[PDB]
Amino acid sequence: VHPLPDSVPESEDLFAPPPRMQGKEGRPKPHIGPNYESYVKEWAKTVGPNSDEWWAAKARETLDWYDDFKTVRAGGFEHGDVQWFPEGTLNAAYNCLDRHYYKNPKKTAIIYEADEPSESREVSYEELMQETCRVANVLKSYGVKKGDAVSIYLPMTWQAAAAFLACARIGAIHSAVFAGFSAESLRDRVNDCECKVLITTDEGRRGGKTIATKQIVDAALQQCPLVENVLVLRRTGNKVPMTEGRDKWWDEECAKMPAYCPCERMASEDPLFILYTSGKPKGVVHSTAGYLLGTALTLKYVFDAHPDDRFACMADIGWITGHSYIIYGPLANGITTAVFESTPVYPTPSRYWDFVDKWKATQLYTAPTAIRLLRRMGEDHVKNHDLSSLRVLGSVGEPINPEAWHWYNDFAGKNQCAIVDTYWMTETGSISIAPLPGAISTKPGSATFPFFGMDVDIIDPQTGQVLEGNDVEGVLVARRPWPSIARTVYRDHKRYLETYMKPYPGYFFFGDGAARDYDGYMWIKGRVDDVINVSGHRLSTAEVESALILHKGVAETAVVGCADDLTGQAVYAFVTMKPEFDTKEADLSKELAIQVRKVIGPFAAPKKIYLVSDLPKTRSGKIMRRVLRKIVAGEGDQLGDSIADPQIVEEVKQKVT
Repeated sequence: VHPLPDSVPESEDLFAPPPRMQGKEGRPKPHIGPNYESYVKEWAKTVGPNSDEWWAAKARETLDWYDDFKTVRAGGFEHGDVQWFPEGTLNAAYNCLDRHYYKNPKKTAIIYEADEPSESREVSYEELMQETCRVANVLKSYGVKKGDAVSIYLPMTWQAAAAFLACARIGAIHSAVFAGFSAESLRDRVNDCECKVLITTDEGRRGGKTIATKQIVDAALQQCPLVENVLVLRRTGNKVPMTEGRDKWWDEECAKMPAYCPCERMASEDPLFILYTSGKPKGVVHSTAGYLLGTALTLKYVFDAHPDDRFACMADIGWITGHSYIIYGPLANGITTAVFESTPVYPTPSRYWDFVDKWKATQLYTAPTAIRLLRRMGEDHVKNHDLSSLRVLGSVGEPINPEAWHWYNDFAGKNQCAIVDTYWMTETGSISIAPLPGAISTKPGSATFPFFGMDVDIIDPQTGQVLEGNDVEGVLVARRPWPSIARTVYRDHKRYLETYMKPYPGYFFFGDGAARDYDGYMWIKGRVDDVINVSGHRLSTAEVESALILHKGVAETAVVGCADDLTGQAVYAFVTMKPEFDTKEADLSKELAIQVRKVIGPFAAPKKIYLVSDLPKTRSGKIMRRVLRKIVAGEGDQLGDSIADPQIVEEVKQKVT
């Protein structure tokens, strides 16, 4: 097991857990706290030679079992025979519904925030359980048996959770297809899993717009010879084509069925679901006990969930984030979870914050792209909200840039929430690296430290060897299986082994580069700068960038730091001009430096300043500051990469050279 830091010393780059995460002002005392060493003390129990005791206790405390397990773990990466709690039997729907309904039937399971705010409402655990049971009985009437695949093409209405959990209740293997997918993408996933049954809607609604799901379904199913039954949810009631025999209305089928259904006794390692990635699509297969446990534990510790919290994950159930942090994680824990059907700016950019104040959301889990869009829309939509019910603000998707991080921290959090950067993928099942909000001091853009059960290291790809120490960079690997790791790729285990297990034998290969900084913090896809120290002057990329943007001809700018034998660190700037601008190029690099000095002072000049045609960006619009930083460090050849306009990196490489 790779040792973590003994301690993390204080510094002006660390954001210590704020009062709401200290059990102050009436907030729940955090599960893990109050400092780095408290996280390490508990985490050390979850990896290494004595961790079976911790995992056996956590599994028996977190989940209800029909049969106890005897063995904690077995198997490994080499052959893809990972086993957790193998002799145990349980049911995911029993753990997400039944046991809570028996304790408090009227507790809210789902906050359904409809596309039109006026149509939003609460769904009790009882109501959710009854709809799940009805749908499960409908599936059984179709002949769906334990182990059969069932495709789900559903938009973000609360019944999506019933659809998922009905498959789980009877031991079917649900395969959720994102409701924005085209007919060809839907077709390819429905064929590959060989399901005979599809659950979908007549239409979806999102951002005041209609998604024509049934129209798309009909197109795909023309090339899907095995699908015999389609269960159609009446989300909008508008006229849509229905195929006699094949297609049946959700409401009419469920009305024939009783509102209870027994739970199938599933082995820990029976498959729970297939989820296709977005070569050809691969069905990542997750089993039951270990996946369910990982999501329940991660939701509890990474977001410091307590029994009455109201968790708002603004993702989609078609992706692993929705599987894990809308449905399975929070319902396993018996709390309230949000199914959010709209966009961040429908009807207005105030939508997230009205939501948070209406339901008193205690945690929010969103994507940097939504944060960037709300920043673009301005402070008026957010600054006069209350938002104090929030304790933790989480980030998921691409690694976040400091500018979105600070906007999140300042405006959504009002500098009173812990910001939880999370790193994981469909194949890890649950969050792999993230701060525990009550214990870890944060750095903008950094995932910090591995979660319980995660033993990660950094490998030099040019040598294959583990890199020891802090301030190292390479590719991220995991030394041992964890309970929620994916067990195979559906009917293509060879692809599972070659992709994840072959490149670094003995390790799980995430596919991402990472850096471990001098404090031991993890930096997925590279370190990103926030405050840079040029000759004892603490300047932020934000300060420098907004000084540059004052030049009336400047369109976009991104600033990075790098070591410097004169000023300790130095500031390198990349600037793009607006097209209304014609002015020799060197007389511009001299004109912007003077402009930065006029605003910030003589020692705030960037050491170098590169005029480029555009900034390197991903398809989401995110500026690739981490790449710009590596290029300045001299690692343009050690970059990697699948994004927007690869000529720009070569352009940027040519200008810095």
